[PDB]
This record gives sequence, C-alpha cells and structure tokens, in this order.
Amino acid sequence: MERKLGISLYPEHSTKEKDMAYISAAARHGFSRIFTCLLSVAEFKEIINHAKDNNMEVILDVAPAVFYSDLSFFAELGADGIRLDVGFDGLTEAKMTNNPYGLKIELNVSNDIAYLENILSHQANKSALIGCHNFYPQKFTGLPYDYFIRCSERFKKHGIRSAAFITSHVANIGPWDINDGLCTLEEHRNLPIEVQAKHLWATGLIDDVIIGNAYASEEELEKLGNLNRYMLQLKVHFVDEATEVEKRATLQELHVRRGDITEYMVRSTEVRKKYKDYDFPVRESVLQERGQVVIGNNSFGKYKGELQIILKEMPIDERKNIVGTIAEEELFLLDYVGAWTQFTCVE
Repeated sequence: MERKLGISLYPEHSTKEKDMAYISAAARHGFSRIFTCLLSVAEFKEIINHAKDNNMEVILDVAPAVFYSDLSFFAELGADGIRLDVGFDGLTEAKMTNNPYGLKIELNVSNDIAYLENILSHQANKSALIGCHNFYPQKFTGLPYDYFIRCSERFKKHGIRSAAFITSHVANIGPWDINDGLCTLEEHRNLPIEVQAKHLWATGLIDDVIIGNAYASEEELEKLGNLNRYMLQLKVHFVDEATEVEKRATLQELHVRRGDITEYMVRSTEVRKKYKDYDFPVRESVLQERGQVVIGNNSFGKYKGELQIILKEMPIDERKNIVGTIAEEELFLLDYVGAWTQFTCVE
C-alpha cells in the first residue's frame, strides 16, 4: 500500500492566500493529502480547487452542528471524502459508502472496538472506507503505544487505508483555543517532526502521515519529503576517529539484521564479506552502550568488518572499534529492526 504525506488546514483561522501558498509549499515536497476542518462555500471551493490542481486528496471534517445523507454539498466543494469523527449504529456508515458522488468515508481509528465488523456486517462497500486516528490538543491525552497498535491493527486486518497525525513545532494553528501540539501518539508530542513520521511508518500499521497543526515550516515540509517512506533510516553521528572505510561500511550498505537475533545488538553480517580484506586498526575501545555503531576490527578474526548497532550495555571489547552513535531521539527506532529487517544508516 502506497504511503502518503498530508497537511491540515483550518481556513477560518487564516486567509485563503496563506492556505493556498501552504498547499503549494507542501506539494513541492511530495505531500498529496489534505485534512481540512470546518468548525463554524466559495472560498473553501477555491482552496479545495487549488488543492485538486496540486493532486491532493481532500478529506473534510465538518462539525455536525453547522447544518443528512445527501453528501452532495461535500461533492460540490470538491472534497474527496468526509470524516466520521463520531460513529453511529454501523448501518448508517454502511449506507454512506454507497454514495453516488464517489466520496470516501473516513472512520475514526482511535476507538478500539469491533466497529468495522459491525459496518461490514451490513451491505457495505469496503472500498469506499478509509481510516484516520484522532489528534490530541491537550498535553498527556494522546494515545498510549499498545492501545494505538491494537486500534491500527483492526484497520490493517481488514485491509483499510490508515492514517495518523504528527505535530509541527513551528505551526501555530489548530481547531480550538488549547493547542499543546496536534499528534495522535502522546509520545510524539515533543519529538522531531521527521522522527514522528519515521515511527508511524516503522510500525507497519500506518499508511498516511498527516501534520495536524498549520503551518509547518518550509524546513519541516522538506525534512518530511526527504524521508524514505518504505524503509527505516537511522540518523548516525560519527566519532572523530571513524575511518573512510568504516563510514562507507555504515552509509553505503543496505543493512539487514540477521534473522537469528541476539538481544544485545543488531548484527549486519553480510557487510563483513565485503570488508574483510580491509584495514580496521585497533584503537581505544569504550563501554558498549545502546545506539553505538561498532565494527569488528583486525583482532576480531572471523568477525572483522562485522558492523553492529548496540542494543544493551556490554563490557569493553578491544576487538571492536566504535564508529558512531544513532541520534539519541531515534534510539527507540531500533526496536523496529527485527529479524531480517533491512535498514540504512544516514547522516
């Protein structure tokens, strides 16, 4: 399943000019999805048209107070779908998927109940359904990890497109007065924007990553657009002593964690076939600690040129050279390198 980047808009808290400029900005970094919020016609129509000219999928969230299943009004705007933030009896959802306007029905992923099982037990077009998590403006009210996974696995089990929200650290606009950041997972509230996106995609359970607040900076859009969406990339910082060959082993290789794992380190064993002829002089070895990129040196015999990323502390081993460290904010990402997982290391 294709992976998209998205942005959120709140046109009532802004002008059509800056919203259209933002859509343009996000478009030149591979964003192709918009979440838009009607809290309180022609200008929404202009903005949405500008979005559709820039090949962006538009999902409308409209407050149920500001008015039934004549979804024609959403069609006339040029929206591609509507969010059902709160659900019904399942039957109503089912009938909405048969709308004659080709509109997507976006469901709330964030409720861990047999919601889909209910909807699909009625005569429902599964192919019209998508799903998106809530975001959480109040600090500490975001979703916990295990709950978030259960929720996302429901939608994955049924092959339905999923999405979640990440938060910008520049953006100043959300739907309400309280805005402590707009992300789905609580743990993402104070993480770098690109790390949040990396995490969501690394779960294997999220297809689309949407910035929940507006406007993300040019730099933030660029960072997100630069990411490989379909493979884990771990930011590495080299030590001063790292040789050219150690850096090439680190950066030029598609690493694979050998499937017979150890809990102490990620072993990239195919690397040492290419590098076993090369010079890895012994230098000052240090305590092995989580996040270190190390390599087997000249004195490691069979294991010379074996690149490892440390997962758990081990005593000094003079048969290894320390090469660098994975960025501290990204250490939790090591848990997504399982048996046989490909990953790269990037600067």
